[PDB]
Amino acid sequence: GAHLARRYLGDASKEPDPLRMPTFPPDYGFPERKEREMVATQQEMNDAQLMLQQRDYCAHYLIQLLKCKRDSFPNFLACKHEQHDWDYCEHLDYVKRMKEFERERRLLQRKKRREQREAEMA
Amino acid sequence: SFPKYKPSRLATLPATLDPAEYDISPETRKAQAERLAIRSRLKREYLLQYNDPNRLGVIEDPALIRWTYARSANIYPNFRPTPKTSLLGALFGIGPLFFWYYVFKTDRDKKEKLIQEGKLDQTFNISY
Amino acid sequence: AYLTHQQKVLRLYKRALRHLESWCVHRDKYRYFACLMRARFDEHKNEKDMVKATQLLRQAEEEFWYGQHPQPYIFPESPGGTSYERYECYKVPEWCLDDWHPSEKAMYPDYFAKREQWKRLRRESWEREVKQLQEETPPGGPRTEALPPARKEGDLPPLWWHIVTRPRERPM
Amino acid sequence: AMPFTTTALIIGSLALTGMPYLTGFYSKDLIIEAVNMSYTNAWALLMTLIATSLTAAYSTRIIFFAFLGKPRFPPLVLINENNPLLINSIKRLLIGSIFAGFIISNNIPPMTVPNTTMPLYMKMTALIVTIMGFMLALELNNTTYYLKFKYPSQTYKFSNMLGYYPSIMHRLPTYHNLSMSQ
Amino acid sequence: KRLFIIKPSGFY
Amino acid sequence: EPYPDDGMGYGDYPKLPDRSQQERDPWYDWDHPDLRLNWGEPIHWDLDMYIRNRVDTSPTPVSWNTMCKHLSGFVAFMLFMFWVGEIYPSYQPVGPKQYPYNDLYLERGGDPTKEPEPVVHYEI
Amino acid sequence: APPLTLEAIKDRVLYVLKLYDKIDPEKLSVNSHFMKDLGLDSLDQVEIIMAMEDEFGFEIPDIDAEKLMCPQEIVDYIADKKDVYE
Amino acid sequence: LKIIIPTTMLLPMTWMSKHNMIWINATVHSLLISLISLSLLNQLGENSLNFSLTFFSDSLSAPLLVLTTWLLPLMLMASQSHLSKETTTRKKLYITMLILLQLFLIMTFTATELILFYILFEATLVPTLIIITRWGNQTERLNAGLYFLFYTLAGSLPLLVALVYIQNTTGSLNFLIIHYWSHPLSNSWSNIFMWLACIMAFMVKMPLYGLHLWLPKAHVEAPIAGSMVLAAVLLKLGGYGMMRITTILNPLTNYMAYPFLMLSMWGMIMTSSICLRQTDLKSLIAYSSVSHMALVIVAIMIQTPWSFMGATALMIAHGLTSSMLFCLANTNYERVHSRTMILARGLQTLLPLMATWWLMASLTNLALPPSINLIGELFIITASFSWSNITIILMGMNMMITALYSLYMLITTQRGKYTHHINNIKASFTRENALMALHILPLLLLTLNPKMILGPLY
Amino acid sequence: YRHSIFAVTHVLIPVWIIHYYLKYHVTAKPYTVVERKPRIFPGDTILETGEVIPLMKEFPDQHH
Amino acid sequence: DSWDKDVYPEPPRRTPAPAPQTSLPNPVTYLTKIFDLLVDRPVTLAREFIEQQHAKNRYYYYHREFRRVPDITECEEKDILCMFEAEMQWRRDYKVDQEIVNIIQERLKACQQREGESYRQNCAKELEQFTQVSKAFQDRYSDLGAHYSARKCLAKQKQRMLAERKAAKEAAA
Amino acid sequence: SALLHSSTMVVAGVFLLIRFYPLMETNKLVQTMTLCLGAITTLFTALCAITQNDIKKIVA
Amino acid sequence: AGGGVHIEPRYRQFPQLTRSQLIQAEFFSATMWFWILWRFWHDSDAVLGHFPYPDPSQWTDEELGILPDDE
Repeated sequence: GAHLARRYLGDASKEPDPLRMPTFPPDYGFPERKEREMVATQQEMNDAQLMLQQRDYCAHYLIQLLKCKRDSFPNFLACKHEQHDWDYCEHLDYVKRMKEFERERRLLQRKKRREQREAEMA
Repeated sequence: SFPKYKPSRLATLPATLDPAEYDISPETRKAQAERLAIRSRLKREYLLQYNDPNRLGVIEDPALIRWTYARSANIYPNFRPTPKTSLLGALFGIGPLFFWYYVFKTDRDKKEKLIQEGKLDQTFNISY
Repeated sequence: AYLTHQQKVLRLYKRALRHLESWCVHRDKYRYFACLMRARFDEHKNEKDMVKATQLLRQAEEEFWYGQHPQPYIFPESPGGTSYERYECYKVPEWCLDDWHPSEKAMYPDYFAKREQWKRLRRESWEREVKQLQEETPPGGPRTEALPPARKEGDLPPLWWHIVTRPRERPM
Repeated sequence: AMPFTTTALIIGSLALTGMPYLTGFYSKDLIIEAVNMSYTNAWALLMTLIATSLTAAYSTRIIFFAFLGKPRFPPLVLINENNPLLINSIKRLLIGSIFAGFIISNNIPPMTVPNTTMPLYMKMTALIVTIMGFMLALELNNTTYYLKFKYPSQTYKFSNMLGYYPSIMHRLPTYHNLSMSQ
Repeated sequence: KRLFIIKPSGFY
Repeated sequence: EPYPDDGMGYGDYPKLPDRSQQERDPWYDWDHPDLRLNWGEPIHWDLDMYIRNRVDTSPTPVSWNTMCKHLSGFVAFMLFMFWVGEIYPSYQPVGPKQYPYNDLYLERGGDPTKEPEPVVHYEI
Repeated sequence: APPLTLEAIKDRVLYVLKLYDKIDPEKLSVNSHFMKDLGLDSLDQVEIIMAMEDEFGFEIPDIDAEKLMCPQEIVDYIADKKDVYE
Repeated sequence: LKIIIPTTMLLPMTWMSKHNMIWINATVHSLLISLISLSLLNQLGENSLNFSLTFFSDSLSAPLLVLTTWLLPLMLMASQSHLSKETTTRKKLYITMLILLQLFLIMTFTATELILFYILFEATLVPTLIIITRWGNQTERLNAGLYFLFYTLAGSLPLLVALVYIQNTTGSLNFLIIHYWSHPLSNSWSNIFMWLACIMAFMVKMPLYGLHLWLPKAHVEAPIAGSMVLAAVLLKLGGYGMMRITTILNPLTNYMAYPFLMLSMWGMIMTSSICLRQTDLKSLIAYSSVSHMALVIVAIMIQTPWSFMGATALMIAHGLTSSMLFCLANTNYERVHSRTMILARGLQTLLPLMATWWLMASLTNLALPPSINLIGELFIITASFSWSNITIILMGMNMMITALYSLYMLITTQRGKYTHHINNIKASFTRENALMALHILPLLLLTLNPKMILGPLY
Repeated sequence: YRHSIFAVTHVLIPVWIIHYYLKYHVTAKPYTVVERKPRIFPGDTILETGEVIPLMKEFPDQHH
Repeated sequence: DSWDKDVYPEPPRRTPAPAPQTSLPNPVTYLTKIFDLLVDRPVTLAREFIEQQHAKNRYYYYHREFRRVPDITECEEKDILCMFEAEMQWRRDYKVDQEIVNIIQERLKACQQREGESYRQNCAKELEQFTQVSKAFQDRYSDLGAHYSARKCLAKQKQRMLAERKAAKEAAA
Repeated sequence: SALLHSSTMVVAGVFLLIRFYPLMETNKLVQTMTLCLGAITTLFTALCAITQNDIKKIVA
Repeated sequence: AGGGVHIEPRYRQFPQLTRSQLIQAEFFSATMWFWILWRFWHDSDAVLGHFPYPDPSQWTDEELGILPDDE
């Protein structure tokens, strides 16, 4: 997207290096660090056979989806709202993933702003 | 316009593009006369043996028998130990054998060097 | 023996517009450029000078090699076609028939009886046709692969069995 | 002349091109939505984009030349497809090529992470790309209808010989190695 | 109208 | 044309033109239609080389030098800047897969006895 | 596919030659020699045989093309090539 | 021991029997003796089956003898194409040589003494040159005998001097005694030549790249009976020898193996590539045998458990198929009276069943799974790969060519268009078809349980 | 009858010996036939144990 | 059962109760019941007929126990008599140890599929057992070559002891 | 050609890598040629299909 | 082959068609046009995208928690 255009054609310091987010300390800038919690526990998370890529923060919205899908067999046309909840969490996972990328980008912009102002101030 | 179609060993030049084909002349005119005349006799006695009612056998082709001898037995009777054959014999003979010797020995000593202090991993390498 | 000045242009025309058909595809497009190919072919009909005529062969072929379809079109039955020598799997020579077991030839008795009569015709006409051949061969064998016809009545044309008893193009 | 085969190929090719809510779309366009949005090699996302345009391109050419256009076949017409063995054979996968896409997509358990949030342009580009694949190829196919001679292009010569690979790799390496054999 | 087809002797 | 008597045992065997059987006219009546080869006439020293099944040297519409240049130029274009492609990967402005249970340390084969380094990630 | 009889193939060649504009649709004959009787030339034979090779699907060889210039002898070669017997 | 006496007992059998019953009587008793031989794969565990002071058997020998005892019926019906016109005494003496040949191979594998093995090992030669030269067909069969025998003795004779040297040093060479009273081989220069003398004798009867000129010079011109027996078991006589003699040649084997296994490695690609460019049909199987035979040279050289099993598996499997392709060579050669490959083509449209035997023969020699050819070849690859990782690029590249010439013979002979002027091929008798069947069925139905074939290390 | 006579000799006599092969020869040897244990989800009950796996705790109440 | 569930251990199986919430009839329930009442019963009657017939006569076999014999170590040098017995036990132990690693592999083979997607966790102990079995097997018979023997294995055994004792001596200091 | 190498045989080669997927994804490097190989193959094979003429060549 | 086929081999004309041959032609054409765009009306979301993608400029530094260049 746009990030690729600025990173490659232009300066790459304004764009995060794709293998390194987050670089700036997450605690700095984020008070009240009540870290991202889990509604499901690894016990039933293991008992419900879930592939590691599917073992994301949206885990609670796959397990119950697999439940109703199994119990509604063979009515594959049912269990859509539960499916609707699933991609909504994955959507929420994606937006907060965008927030993390842009937070790094804004810190990168601020990090340059802090340094040159401190550099050529004399 | 269009430069040419340059022939090669595997991309031969067609008779249509052949200049000498379009350069017909009297002395080569009679030269192509016996081409078919030789062919005509070779088609005559072949067909004569081909359609003979009492022909119960295989019509031996002297050209085929000549080809077999030339490619199977005649090579040494007309071989000459000229210098060129020696380089070709040496390059395609002990050449690759010693080349693979350098490759195989180097790995074997390298592998033996690595295991003798245990860098190579044989945690589950038992079926040697 | 000879591809003289007559046939060379005749073959050249044949491969020329066949490639054009492979190019134009559409019939209306093909017809326009075919008659142009024809009209441009005979615009220099009166070219008594053979050296220029052979020269006119040169600008006929080299751009034909440039202008030929990189995927030339060939009908299935002709050299390069998708069906050339496709049915050789079924074409078995006629001589395999006499090897059939008594049960196998009693399977089709009328054909074998007629086949025996066909074998008769070859047997007592072979010596006549080879003798007829010999008395009409030029010295030093034949000067042309073409076979002479049947000179007199009764005798079959020389060397006729295989060209007559050739397996059918569609044997199954 | 042959409507049953006509219907089968058009909807067969449309699945091949990724007609939305058909058998092809549920896989091919879902794949395009997946590959373009990932950590992958730079241009490597452009064949599957460009090839899909070419994937639709030869589908239009095969429809235009073989079925549309004028009947350039030999004058004696023996064509026939009324044999029930054909009609049932095509029809058996026909309802498959129309209705399978749904009956595998919904029932199987979710085993891949679902692509939920993406930009609008590349999410639709799985369908857009085939559009100019339909469009540009259609105009290029129509150029045969325009009454004017066609110059043999160098790139056209490249494509006609299978991109030159069979001509060379089946001539040079095979001759050299086996000539060494003698 | 069908024609006789030649085949190798399969009895043996 | 006897073969060059350089050092080999070709003998007096003639050098037929190095042309494949395919170049022979299909329409001409051949005694061996499979090989397109007649009876009695000299056969090439490399008849198996130039049989229809094996190596064919029939002329091509475009020259052999241009034959390889476009092919080599093609693959060279692929590999040379596929390297440029891999050094400038294409992706989306996305972050790492934030995962629970210490990035699934236990369930990704990690040793349960040794306490893992805590990998945690707060909201935004 | 049903085979084509001698009458049928002679009828098929009858249609294509009659359609030809250079010949006249009332003088056409089965034994009418092309270049003399119908007043054709050598560079009319070539386009005749491809128009003959078209509706039949196969290719008569070039070596047999220059001598393929009689409508009765036209069908004789094709009937020989397909061994179709009524 | 119960195999040998009936095998000798067939000597009066053929020599006395009625003028027309000699082949019938010989064929049956060769078929019945496969019974008592078939009780030799009947085996205990790791301990070998020692049933006499001078004779013993193990899981390495057991597949070999049942191959030879089975083999003799194959050469019996194989010779029933061109021995009919010969006189009775010559016909009887042909069986004498084949039966005398059995008596030797049946005894070398059971020999429990190195010299007794060697005495009988090279004793098999005398019946052979009688077969190749007396009953050969072409002209250079005379040169065939000289090339075959002189190559063999030039390597076998230094082995005899080596064996008596071991006899004087350690005291005995009984196959068990040397195993139990093993002694590491020092790197002394003298031991190098003793190692070379011990191995070279089996190398020459193991066509190596350079020591293989007698392979195309014997198999091609030998009679049909002599062709298969020389290619199916005779080449394996060295194979039995090297598997046994290596017990006293360590650790000198590993350092000294590089000049030999590599020459086999490079030549095995070369020899397979030779088959790609051939004009004589019988030369294909001869050269194909060289490449397949040279494959186990590497396996024995590594002295790896997997390699030895793969060597034995390929050893018997190659012998069975190489004999088969020689039968198919005979039938085509008899019908056309020539050995040229390109002469007889399109034979499948005339002999459909014979094409199927050609199909199965070339496809088994192609070594597809699960055929014994593949499992023997695959075990060699895994053992070779463990020895060195580059080994796959070479021995794998052999399988490249191996599939090529195997199908090349099938395509040019059976497939294609028949040549028109050959008016000699009749329908195949029940003899060759049964001969092909008796070759193909034991190979296929051994595939279900091949553990009789892997060897003692299994 | 054609369908049924084909069925008995092509779908009955196979499963006759196939089921004999697994249930009494193959399954008689352990670790020959191995099965995925069905994925139990919070709230399911086990036929033998009868204990219910506790339902997973309150969802964050995500609604669109 | 026929085997023992300690050397071929099987983790307890948990299968959920069938709770079809949908109202439309479940097909899978139908296929099993026709399968059970049309195929499973007739083969059971054939089997029970077999079992009662097999119970009509009862021939038995037993276990071949081999008593311990001195190994090649205490075997006298150049003494062929006890060397043969010592070699016989060593190779018989090779067959036994070969089956031991087969049992662990079969235990390892069954574990991974049985655990399915979560094979990384409930099979770690199985992986550990295979790791030490393989490691100790390499200390035991391995790399001796085609002509392995009790003496050669003893030679490798001595080589380890000299190396480990010397290394422990210098490291301890 | 409609059964073997249009729908069944040719896809069996792809079927090998997927059956080995639990092991394949561990090595990042091995995936780079899979993207590389599959990419150029799509471009080349489609490139030939554009200007081919044989009814089966286009679809093959 | 045999005279009396359900369709007769004509020459250079439009071949005869049976009514039954046509019925299945637009039957599958109609059902395919039914299928591909009825489900379009059902869950159009699938070829629309269920969630809009906001550009990364409009988000304020509150949620990102990123202070300006002031302190």
